[PDB]
Parts: sequence; C-alpha cells; structure tokens
Amino acid sequence: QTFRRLWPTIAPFKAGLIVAGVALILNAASDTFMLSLLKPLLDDGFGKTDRSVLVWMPLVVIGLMILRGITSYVSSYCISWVSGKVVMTMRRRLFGHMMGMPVSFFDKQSTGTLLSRITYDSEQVASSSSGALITVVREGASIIGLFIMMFYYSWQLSIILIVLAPIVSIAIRVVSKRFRNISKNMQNTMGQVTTSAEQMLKGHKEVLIFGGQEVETKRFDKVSNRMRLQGMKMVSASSISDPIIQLIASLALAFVLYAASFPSVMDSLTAGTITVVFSSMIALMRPLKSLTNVNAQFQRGMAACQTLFTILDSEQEKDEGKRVIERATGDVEFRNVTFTYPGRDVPALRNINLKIPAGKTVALVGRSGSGKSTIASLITRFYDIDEGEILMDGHDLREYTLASLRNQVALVSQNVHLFNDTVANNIAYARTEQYSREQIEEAARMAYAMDFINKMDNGLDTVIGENGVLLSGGQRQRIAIARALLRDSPILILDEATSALDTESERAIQAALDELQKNRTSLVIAHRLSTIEKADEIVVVEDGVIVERGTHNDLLEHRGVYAQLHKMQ
Amino acid sequence: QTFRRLWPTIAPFKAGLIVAGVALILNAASDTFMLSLLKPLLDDGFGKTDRSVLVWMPLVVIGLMILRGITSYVSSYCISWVSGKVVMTMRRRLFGHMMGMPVSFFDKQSTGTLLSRITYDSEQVASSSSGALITVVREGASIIGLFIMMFYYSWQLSIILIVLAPIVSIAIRVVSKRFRNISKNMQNTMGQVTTSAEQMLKGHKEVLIFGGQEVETKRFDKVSNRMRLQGMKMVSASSISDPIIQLIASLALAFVLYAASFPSVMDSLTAGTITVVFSSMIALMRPLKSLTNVNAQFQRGMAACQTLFTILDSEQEKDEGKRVIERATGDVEFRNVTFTYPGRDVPALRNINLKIPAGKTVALVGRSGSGKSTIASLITRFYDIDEGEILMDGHDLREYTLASLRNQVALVSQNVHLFNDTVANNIAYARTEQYSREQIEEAARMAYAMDFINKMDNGLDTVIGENGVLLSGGQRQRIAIARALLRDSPILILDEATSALDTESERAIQAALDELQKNRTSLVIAHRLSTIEKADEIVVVEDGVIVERGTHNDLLEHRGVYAQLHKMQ
Repeated sequence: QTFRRLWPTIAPFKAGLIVAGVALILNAASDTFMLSLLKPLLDDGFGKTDRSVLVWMPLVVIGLMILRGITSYVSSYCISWVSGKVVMTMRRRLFGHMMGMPVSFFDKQSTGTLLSRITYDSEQVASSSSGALITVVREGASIIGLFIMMFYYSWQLSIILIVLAPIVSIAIRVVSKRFRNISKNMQNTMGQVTTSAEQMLKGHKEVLIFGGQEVETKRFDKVSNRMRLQGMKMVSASSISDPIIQLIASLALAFVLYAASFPSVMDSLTAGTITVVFSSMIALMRPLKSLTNVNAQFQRGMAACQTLFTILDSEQEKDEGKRVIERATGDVEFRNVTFTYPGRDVPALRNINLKIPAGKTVALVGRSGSGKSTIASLITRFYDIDEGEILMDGHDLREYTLASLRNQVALVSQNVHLFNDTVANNIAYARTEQYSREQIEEAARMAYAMDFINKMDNGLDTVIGENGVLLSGGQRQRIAIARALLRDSPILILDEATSALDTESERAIQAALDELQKNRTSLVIAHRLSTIEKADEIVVVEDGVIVERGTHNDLLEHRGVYAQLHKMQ
Repeated sequence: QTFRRLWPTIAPFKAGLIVAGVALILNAASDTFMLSLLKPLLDDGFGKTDRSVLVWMPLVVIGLMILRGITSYVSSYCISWVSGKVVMTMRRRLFGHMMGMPVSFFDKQSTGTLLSRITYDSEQVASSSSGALITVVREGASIIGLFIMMFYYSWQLSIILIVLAPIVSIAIRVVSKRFRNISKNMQNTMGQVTTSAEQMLKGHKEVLIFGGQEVETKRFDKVSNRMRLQGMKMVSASSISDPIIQLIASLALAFVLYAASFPSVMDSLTAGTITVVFSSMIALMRPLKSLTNVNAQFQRGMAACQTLFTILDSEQEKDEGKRVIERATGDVEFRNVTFTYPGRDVPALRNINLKIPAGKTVALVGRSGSGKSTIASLITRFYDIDEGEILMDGHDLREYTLASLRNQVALVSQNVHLFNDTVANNIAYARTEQYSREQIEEAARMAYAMDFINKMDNGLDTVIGENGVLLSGGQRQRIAIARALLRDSPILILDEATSALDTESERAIQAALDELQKNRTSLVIAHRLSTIEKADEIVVVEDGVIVERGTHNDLLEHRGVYAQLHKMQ
C-alpha cells in the first residue's frame, strides 16, 4: 500500500527477494513430494521390490530437505543483509529529516523526538527482519499444499481447498486491516515510551540536588504502568487475532472435516493414497500459530517506517543561492524586523530596522531576559520569518547559501552547550579542518592561560564532563570564548560569556580581538564596564525597543540608565 | 543458571507458568492421539462400520484442537501479563539501581547510561515475552512425539528416538552455550547503539549553531555502519546456528531414516499403522526452524536482565542514621578537608578545616574555575570521601540521614538545570508539598517582578523550554533564585546566579533574604560589589586555598586582590 512506496528502495534488494522466494519453493518441493513418497509408499504393500525403492528413497529425500536447510540458510543471510542495509539507509536519511527539521520548531521539544530515532528504530528492525523472513517461509508451504491437492490430486477436491483459500484470503484481509490499524496506532501510542525515556533523562542530577526523590517514582508510575498495561493490551489483541484466524481455521480446518466427511459420504475416489494427502492438512495448520504472532510483531514493521516517511519529512526551508559571503565585511541593516516566538503574542522586538557597518564593534545593551538575545537567531537566520525584511549588501538575508552565509558569523551564546571533550574538540571543533595543535595549542592559548587549567594545563587529552562538570566555571567559560579564537568570518558577535570570569583575561581578550579583528562589527552586551566604554560605538536596545545609542559618554547624561549602570557600579 | 536467580521473582508467576505448560500438554494430546486417529484409520480398510466411527471422529477432534486454540490463547494472555509485570518491576527497581548509583561517578557519563534503560529494556521485553512463549510451545509437542513413539509404540523403537534425544540434548546444550555467549556479548556490543543515540543527542543545536553540518554524518558513519554490520554479524551467526541444529537434525532426522531403513531391513513389527507414526516424524522437524531463530532472539532475554543484575547494582552508600537536622542552624566546620575529582591529581582544595557559624552569612571569594564550587558537593555531601573529616555539631557529616541532612541546605548552582515548566514546577517544585499558588504566586513573586515576565506575567500555565529557551536569560535566572524562595532549611547557600540579572531585584533580594533569613549561614561568591560589602563576614578562598577572610574592609588594604576588585570596578 504505502508499502508500494517502500518498494522504490533499490534493485539488489529485488535480488535477495528472489533468493528467499525460490528458497521456500525448494522447502516445498519435498514436502509435497514428500507426501509423494508417503503416498505411494503407504498404499502399495511395499511388496519387496516396492519396499526396495521405498526404503531406498528416505536416504535421498532426507539428504534433500537437509539440503533445504542449507539453502534456507543461504537465503536467510542474503535477505537479512538486504534488510539491515535498508534500515541503515533510513536511519541516516531520516536523521536528515530530523536535522532536516531544524531549529525553528525543533527548539520546542528535544529528546522525545530523539527516541523516535533509537526506539522508533530498533523494534522496527526486529519486526522487519524477523517478521518478514518468518512470513515468507509460510505461504509457499501453505500454497503448495493447496495446489498439489487441487489439480495434482483431485478437482472437486480442488473445489474443496479453493473454497478455503478465497474465504481464507478475505480472512487474512480483515485481520491485516483491523490489526494493522490497532497495533499501528499502538506503536503510535508507544512513542510515549519514548516520552518516558525522555523525561527520565530530565531526572539527571536535578531532583537529586533538591532531594525530591519520590516524584520520579510517580513519573514512572503514571506513564510506565499505562504503557506496560498498554503492551498487555496489544498482546491480548494479538491472541484475539489468533482465534479470528483460528476460527477461520476452525471453519477452514472444519471445511477439511467436510473434505474429511463429504467424499467419505460418497466417494467417487480411491481413498487409498489420497488418504495420505490429509497428512498435509495437519501439517497445513501447523504454521498457523506463527503467522498471528508474526503478523502482530511484523505489523510493527510497516508502521514506524510508515510514520517515519509521513511524520518524518519537512522544512529544510531553502536558500535562494549565492556564494559564501567573503570575509569582506558587509553591513547589518534590517527593515521593520520584529518577532516573538509564541503565537498570537506580539513580536518580542517591538520593531526595528537594523543599521550598523562592520568594523564598528558596538556595545549592545538592554536589560536581560528581554529577548535581547533574539537578534542572534535573527541575524544567524534561525528564523526566516521576518516581519519587515532584510537585504544586507543589496541582496536579501535569505539569498545567502546557508552555511556559507552562516560562515559570515560565529558567536558565543548566553550559555554553553558543549561536549565531553579534551583539547580535542570544542576548541578545535569550530571547523575541524584546522585541528592543528600547534595552531590549536596556542590558538586556544589566545584565551591566555585558559591554556592554564588550575596550576596545570590539563593532560591535554583528558576529556571533560559534557558541559564541563569536572571543575568550576571559569575555564570552560573561557573555552566558550575560545571556539571563536579560531574561525574568523566576515562578522563576529559574542555575548554574556564573562559570567564567572576574571576581569583580566576578559579585557585582555577584548583588546586582543579588537587588535586582531578591527573591521568586523563585533557586537556584545555587558553588565560590566568592560566593553561599554571601549566598544567603538554604543547602543542600548532594551526589551524589544531601542532606547538609545551613539557614544555612551553622550548617554551617561543623555539618559540615566547607563549613568546608574556605571554610577551604581 | 543465573536464570536460577531470575527464579525468586514471585509465585503468581508460577501460576501462569503452570497455565501455559498444561496448555501445551493439551496441544499435544490430540496431535499424538491425532496420529491415534490417522493410525487405525489408515490401516483398517474403513469397512463401513469402521468408516462410520472414523468419518465420525474428525468432527470431534476438530472441535478438540480448535479448543486447543482457545486454551492456547488463555495461557498466552495469562503468562504475557505475568511477563510484562515482571519487566515493570525490574524497570523501576533497577532504575533504583541507577538512581541507586548516584552522583559521585554518575557525574562522569549520562545518556549512554540512560539508553541502558529504554533500549537495554524494550528488546529484552520482546525477547522475553515472544521468545519464551514460542519456546514453551515447542518441546511439549516434540517430547510427546518422542514418548508416544517410544513406549506407546515400540521399544527398540524407543531405542531409536532415545538415540536421538540424548544426543539431540547435548546439541541444544552446545548451541545454548556457544550462542548464549556470542549474542550475549553481542548485546553487550549493541549497548554501543545506546552510545550512538547518546551522541546524536549531543547534536541538538550546537553543531547547527556553528555550521558544522557534515561531521554528524561522520558520527553515524563510524558507529552506525559498525553496529549495523554488527547486526548482520549476529544474524549470520544465527543462520549458522540453524544448521548446527539442522545438521544434528540432519543426523537426527537422518537417524529417522535409520528408523525408516532399519526395521525396513528386518521388521519384527507390523508396519501398517506404525507407518503412520512417521507422519509425526515429519511434523517433528516442523517446529525446528523456529527454535534457532527463537533462541537467538530469545537469547537476548537472559542477557540484558543478566547485565542489569550484574552491572546494575552499587552505591547508594549509606547513612549512619539520625533525625533530620532541625531548622535550628548548625555550624559548618571541617577538618583538613580537600579533594579533586580526578585520580592521582592532587586534591583541588589544597586543604581546609572549615569553620563558620550559621547566622553569619559570609562572602565567599575566589577566582573562578578554581573548584571554588566544590564545597557545595562537599557540603551537600555529593562526595563522602573526605581527606580530613567532619563532625558538624559534634556528630559526623555522614551520620546524618540523607535527605533530612540535605534538608539542612538548598542552593543555586553555578548554572541551571531546569525543566519544561510553567509556574507549575521549578519554582513550585522544590518540595511539591506546598504548591499553593497563592503561596507559589507571591512566593516566586518574592523574586519581585520576576512575577513579571516581559510587560506580562506569563499565561501562568505556559510551559517553558526545558532550560528556559523561550526568552532571554534574566527571568529563568531569577527562577533559579526562586526555588530557594520556598524551601527553608537550617542553612542555605547560593552562588553566581546573578549572571544576566539587573542589580535591582538582585540587591533587593539580597537584603530581602537577609531580613527573611538572618540566622542561617548564607554563603555566596560575587564578581560584583553586591554582597561583598554587606555579607556579615567576608572570606576569599582562591583556587584550593584561602588567601584571606574577615571583614573585607580590612582586606582592601590587607591585600590588593579585593582592593582592585573594587578598585577596578
């Protein structure tokens, strides 16, 4: 169905398919013709000469279905490798859906969407490989059991099991429907086990540090019991499906009783051998069980790949296209640009038409919490949606090829999202192309005895707590400055990094980058006097509105806000 | 084996066990006695009177094994519910292993250890339920097929299939061994898929904000291909196991050829009916396939519950026991206490014997990054290991019942670990017992127009980005102060929370808590003049050593460090 758009994937796939199918074909050859042993065997009194070739053949056929063992295995390996590689493909590509998602909403929720990957993934693997393989094995045996019976034995007897097979068919049909539905929406509901995992992330150290130890327990209570009884729900749904196929195997098998009874009532036939055919009948219902269980388990397979295609696709929006911006610095000017993240809530910026040149490194100012941060995601184009619009350098903000554009600017956030790392990465990361640890060594050392860890330089291969845990804030803070010591891009901007820092390496890095980078606009906020005197221009934009700008020295008298800023401290 | 310590879990379990077992017993009754239909059926020429009761019975037996359908289902539901509830139990309890782990090492790594839960969990469920249930169904049919053959038919024929069954036994034995081993260490190796998920967490927004878009791809390259070819590795290992049981079903089934041949060579018997018994032989090898696949899949089951018991247990260390500390404030004094997190690296604190009373709220000072933070985890007893030792109030730090002890102090970290939240939690969380939103309303409002979000108070039910994303830093910072507006405990301490804050609500909360809490020692660091004048005592402890303390006013001349601190800014 949708399975038909599963179908395009690739051709060598088709090869493994044919491999397994013909394999089962050769499961069937000696199960049916197995009956073509027992069949003439049993009737003829074996005589001796008949007993001769008879007693001879089991050696042969036994070599034959043990052969069917190895062949079966072959096809198993091949198709398995096929299936696996398919999973591989999806996992990456739809990871290109999730990275393909990115930030604007992908802000909202994180690790629920995460576990989509791992645990909307693995069980779909198992269901795919296991389920599919076990399904295939079945119906060749069943089918052949029918056909051999039908024409290869008897025609009104054909009418018999072909009374079964259409009706049987519609049975698998309705089962496939009701159940593909129910357990489909099930795994939809189990994505809330992914919720569970997500929240139990959010445990981490926090409750531990308040001493709230029993609310966790409550958390796994509400969701865990719900989802676990949920599992039992669909297990009972499964063993409910096994009857509905069994009750049609009860009416179907029962119709073999009619087959058992009706010629028995009036036999135009010789029972004789064809009695043997009934053995197949027994064998026929033997795989029955598996299917239900299988299908249930396998139903999973169709289902999340389903939701991954469907629910997984959207929004890597675009770029009009260009080059990179050269390191030649543009000028940052916007027109009537304002936004707020939520909804009907009015834009957090009141409104603004940006203007600055580059080479003017201006002190940005506003009382915090103000969406003062927004310009970043704005200017970094985290948000394309623009009330008012931007052509920077006579060409619009969104005409600029994505990374190449973003190769205009780097930044330090209000805070740090970092890795477990040695010197290896979050310094050397920014663009790994230069990892040179001469160049990295002293390049980070351009944060000037951030090279110094405490009375030490770290065993430079020693990895860190992901956000830095293993020591107090300063050094990692300085790292968060250090990522910008490397990549240079036609404009750079930094903010609020100084949190626990000393004033020393702070200011020395101020003038240091000044010297280094004069001619980019470098924009920043401070609660300290640090840049607010020395930034070659000053601007105070508070909340979503600019109160003032120009040279701060004008603004100590011109307003009281900056005055008191200094005047207090 | 270890399965024998799986065994203690509970009794109603035993009930469901008996349920399923006797169930399969009644699968078997009419498969064997099914042969006890075909058997006398086929030989006797049916006559009519023989044909009468014969053609009669299929109605009966067909009602009987369709009965076996419903019975089978019953036992399925019951045992399933059993298995599920067992999983539930573990998931919580060993979550009490992981919380049972806590911080000291549990610092080191987070979300790899995480996915242990979800994806060392779910597949173990599937393997448990599915695998176990499918296993049980098998050997009752096999066994009975043997026994009915052995004594219920023929004794030297007993010798036949009991030539099989011991040898067959040792076959399942070696399979169980080699494979329990190999796929056991496999899932050990797949816990590195949990690694994968963990790192792809660490993608989140960071690379996105640098523009490093192709290193991710590399990350799923190295691990993803490895683990996926790893899956194929154990799939091929499985379909390698199916032969080794098939080659002993090739030698075993082949020994049925001997059974087929040897009496055929010289028959002391009447073949006749007992020819029919061979049908069972065919049916016998029919379940064969499943086991291998099953066992492989099921092997998973033993395995992580294995590693969960084993690898999951340790360290909720202890408490000597006491009451809570009363809100009556102790005095914080240590003896020769110093530590550093890493290894052979010498303690980050040089050494210290703490002393302060409570009611003295002292300005703690040191250049940051210095392990200045450590005292927290120290004093909060995140680290029991103490070079030098502590009896605070003549009774040791570790004599104090855990939370109750920690009910002496609350704190704001150097940073924020928070939730998606409305007003609902991270303010109201601290101890949910008072969520009172009068009391919460103005209790958080004790952060004084932190009540104010921007020109607004949030729709007070509006949840936030987990770390607060939806607006700039200030308000959530103030929240991180607000968690301490509620819980009071015989001492409180706060640090570095003011990061983007204004000075206004900062200082007003300073004196506000002063007024409110005088008589606890309240200890803090600042890069601002804020508390450094007004903290009723002053201490500068830099790096792992105390340089100075007393009244700062003594220390502006007495050292230059504080002087310049002010004197610069």
